[PDB]
Amino acid sequence: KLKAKPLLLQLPIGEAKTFKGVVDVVMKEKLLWNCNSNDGKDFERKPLLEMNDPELLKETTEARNALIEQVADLDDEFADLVLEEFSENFDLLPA
Amino acid sequence: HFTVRLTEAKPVDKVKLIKEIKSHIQGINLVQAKKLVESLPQEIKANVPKAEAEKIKAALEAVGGTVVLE
Repeated sequence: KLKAKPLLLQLPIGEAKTFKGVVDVVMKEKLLWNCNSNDGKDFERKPLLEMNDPELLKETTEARNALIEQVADLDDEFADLVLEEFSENFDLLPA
Repeated sequence: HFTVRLTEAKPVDKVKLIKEIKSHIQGINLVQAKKLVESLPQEIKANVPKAEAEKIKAALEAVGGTVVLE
Protein backbone atom coordinates (compact mmCIF):
# COMPACT_ATOMS: atom_id res chain seq x y z
CA LYS A 1 0.00 0.00 0.00
CA LEU A 2 2.97 2.35 -0.43
CA LYS A 3 3.65 1.26 -4.04
CA ALA A 4 7.45 1.13 -3.84
CA LYS A 5 9.73 -1.90 -4.02
CA PRO A 6 11.87 -2.10 -0.85
CA LEU A 7 15.35 -3.57 -0.44
CA LEU A 8 15.74 -5.35 2.90
CA LEU A 9 19.21 -4.82 4.37
CA GLN A 10 18.81 -5.98 7.99
CA LEU A 11 17.09 -8.84 9.82
CA PRO A 12 16.06 -8.37 13.48
CA ILE A 13 16.68 -11.07 16.06
CA GLY A 14 13.37 -10.73 17.91
CA GLU A 15 10.07 -8.87 17.71
CA ALA A 16 8.21 -8.81 21.05
CA LYS A 17 10.55 -7.47 23.76
CA THR A 18 13.24 -9.91 22.55
CA PHE A 19 14.75 -7.71 19.82
CA LYS A 20 18.31 -7.69 21.16
CA GLY A 21 20.27 -7.57 17.91
CA VAL A 22 20.34 -7.24 14.14
CA VAL A 23 21.90 -9.19 11.28
CA ASP A 24 23.34 -7.25 8.34
CA VAL A 25 22.87 -8.58 4.81
CA VAL A 26 25.59 -6.85 2.77
CA MET A 27 28.28 -7.51 5.40
CA LYS A 28 27.08 -10.92 6.71
CA GLU A 29 27.55 -9.96 10.36
CA LYS A 30 25.52 -9.76 13.56
CA LEU A 31 25.31 -6.70 15.82
CA LEU A 32 24.39 -7.10 19.49
CA TRP A 33 23.43 -4.66 22.25
CA ASN A 34 23.79 -5.65 25.94
CA CYS A 35 23.64 -2.57 28.19
CA ASN A 36 21.38 0.29 29.33
CA SER A 37 23.15 3.44 28.05
CA ASN A 38 24.78 3.41 24.58
CA ASP A 39 24.50 -0.41 24.71
CA GLY A 40 28.18 -1.10 25.28
CA LYS A 41 29.42 2.17 23.71
CA ASP A 42 29.69 0.23 20.43
CA PHE A 43 28.15 -2.67 18.53
CA GLU A 44 29.66 -6.13 18.98
CA ARG A 45 30.73 -7.65 15.65
CA LYS A 46 30.90 -11.46 15.67
CA PRO A 47 30.09 -12.48 12.07
CA LEU A 48 27.33 -15.12 12.17
CA LEU A 49 28.81 -16.60 15.37
CA GLU A 50 31.80 -17.97 13.45
CA MET A 51 30.05 -20.58 11.29
CA ASN A 52 28.03 -22.11 14.13
CA ASP A 53 24.33 -21.26 13.65
CA PRO A 54 23.05 -23.09 10.53
CA GLU A 55 19.62 -21.43 10.67
CA LEU A 56 21.09 -17.92 10.92
CA LEU A 57 23.57 -18.74 8.15
CA LYS A 58 20.86 -20.03 5.82
CA GLU A 59 18.55 -17.08 6.48
CA THR A 60 21.39 -14.59 5.97
CA THR A 61 22.55 -16.16 2.70
CA GLU A 62 18.98 -16.37 1.39
CA ALA A 63 18.48 -12.70 2.25
CA ARG A 64 21.74 -11.85 0.47
CA ASN A 65 20.61 -13.79 -2.61
CA ALA A 66 17.26 -11.98 -2.60
CA LEU A 67 18.95 -8.58 -2.25
CA ILE A 68 21.38 -9.39 -5.08
CA GLU A 69 18.48 -10.50 -7.28
CA GLN A 70 16.57 -7.29 -6.52
CA VAL A 71 19.49 -4.94 -7.21
CA ALA A 72 20.44 -6.83 -10.38
CA ASP A 73 16.88 -6.72 -11.70
CA LEU A 74 16.77 -2.99 -10.94
CA ASP A 75 20.15 -1.72 -12.16
CA ASP A 76 21.44 -2.79 -15.57
CA GLU A 77 25.20 -2.33 -15.09
CA PHE A 78 25.18 -4.36 -11.87
CA ALA A 79 23.15 -6.97 -13.76
CA ASP A 80 25.92 -7.02 -16.37
CA LEU A 81 28.58 -7.49 -13.69
CA VAL A 82 26.66 -10.34 -12.04
CA LEU A 83 26.15 -11.85 -15.50
CA GLU A 84 29.86 -11.61 -16.31
CA GLU A 85 31.79 -12.56 -13.15
CA PHE A 86 29.81 -13.77 -10.10
CA SER A 87 26.89 -15.81 -11.44
CA GLU A 88 27.33 -19.24 -9.84
CA ASN A 89 29.20 -17.83 -6.84
CA PHE A 90 26.10 -16.24 -5.23
CA ASP A 91 28.66 -14.51 -2.98
CA LEU A 92 29.87 -11.62 -5.19
CA LEU A 93 31.93 -9.47 -2.82
CA PRO A 94 31.55 -7.98 0.67
CA ALA A 95 31.03 -4.23 0.40
CA HIS B 1 0.85 -21.82 -32.16
CA PHE B 2 4.40 -20.62 -32.79
CA THR B 3 7.74 -21.21 -31.08
CA VAL B 4 10.48 -18.65 -30.43
CA ARG B 5 14.23 -19.20 -30.62
CA LEU B 6 17.15 -16.98 -29.60
CA THR B 7 19.94 -17.53 -32.14
CA GLU B 8 22.85 -15.32 -31.03
CA ALA B 9 23.42 -12.80 -28.24
CA LYS B 10 25.27 -9.60 -29.07
CA PRO B 11 28.42 -8.85 -27.03
CA VAL B 12 27.24 -5.31 -26.24
CA ASP B 13 23.57 -6.23 -25.64
CA LYS B 14 24.53 -8.93 -23.13
CA VAL B 15 23.54 -6.51 -20.36
CA LYS B 16 20.14 -5.65 -21.84
CA LEU B 17 19.13 -9.17 -22.90
CA ILE B 18 19.03 -10.64 -19.38
CA LYS B 19 16.64 -8.05 -17.96
CA GLU B 20 14.21 -8.56 -20.85
CA ILE B 21 14.41 -12.34 -20.41
CA LYS B 22 13.72 -11.94 -16.68
CA SER B 23 10.74 -9.66 -17.32
CA HIS B 24 9.37 -11.95 -20.05
CA ILE B 25 9.63 -15.40 -18.44
CA GLN B 26 8.33 -14.23 -15.02
CA GLY B 27 9.29 -17.67 -13.67
CA ILE B 28 13.05 -17.90 -14.23
CA ASN B 29 15.89 -16.74 -11.98
CA LEU B 30 18.98 -14.65 -12.73
CA VAL B 31 21.56 -17.44 -13.02
CA GLN B 32 19.12 -19.70 -14.89
CA ALA B 33 18.49 -16.83 -17.32
CA LYS B 34 22.24 -16.34 -17.74
CA LYS B 35 22.68 -20.05 -18.49
CA LEU B 36 19.80 -19.82 -20.98
CA VAL B 37 21.54 -16.85 -22.66
CA GLU B 38 24.95 -18.55 -22.70
CA SER B 39 23.56 -21.90 -23.98
CA LEU B 40 22.38 -20.66 -27.37
CA PRO B 41 21.05 -22.10 -29.48
CA GLN B 42 18.30 -22.80 -26.93
CA GLU B 43 14.52 -22.38 -26.88
CA ILE B 44 12.92 -19.64 -24.78
CA LYS B 45 9.18 -20.38 -24.95
CA ALA B 46 7.04 -22.88 -26.84
CA ASN B 47 3.37 -23.07 -27.85
CA VAL B 48 3.13 -19.27 -27.58
CA PRO B 49 0.21 -17.48 -29.31
CA LYS B 50 0.84 -15.32 -32.35
CA ALA B 51 0.33 -11.86 -30.83
CA GLU B 52 2.35 -12.71 -27.72
CA ALA B 53 5.13 -14.15 -29.90
CA GLU B 54 5.18 -10.96 -31.98
CA LYS B 55 5.34 -8.75 -28.88
CA ILE B 56 8.10 -10.77 -27.21
CA LYS B 57 10.18 -10.99 -30.40
CA ALA B 58 9.83 -7.24 -30.96
CA ALA B 59 10.86 -6.52 -27.37
CA LEU B 60 13.80 -8.95 -27.66
CA GLU B 61 15.06 -7.49 -30.96
CA ALA B 62 14.65 -3.88 -29.81
CA VAL B 63 17.26 -4.58 -27.11
CA GLY B 64 19.78 -6.26 -29.41
CA GLY B 65 18.72 -9.88 -29.80
CA THR B 66 18.67 -12.27 -32.75
CA VAL B 67 15.17 -13.78 -32.64
CA VAL B 68 13.65 -16.35 -35.01
CA LEU B 69 10.22 -17.97 -35.11
CA GLU B 70 9.26 -21.51 -36.11
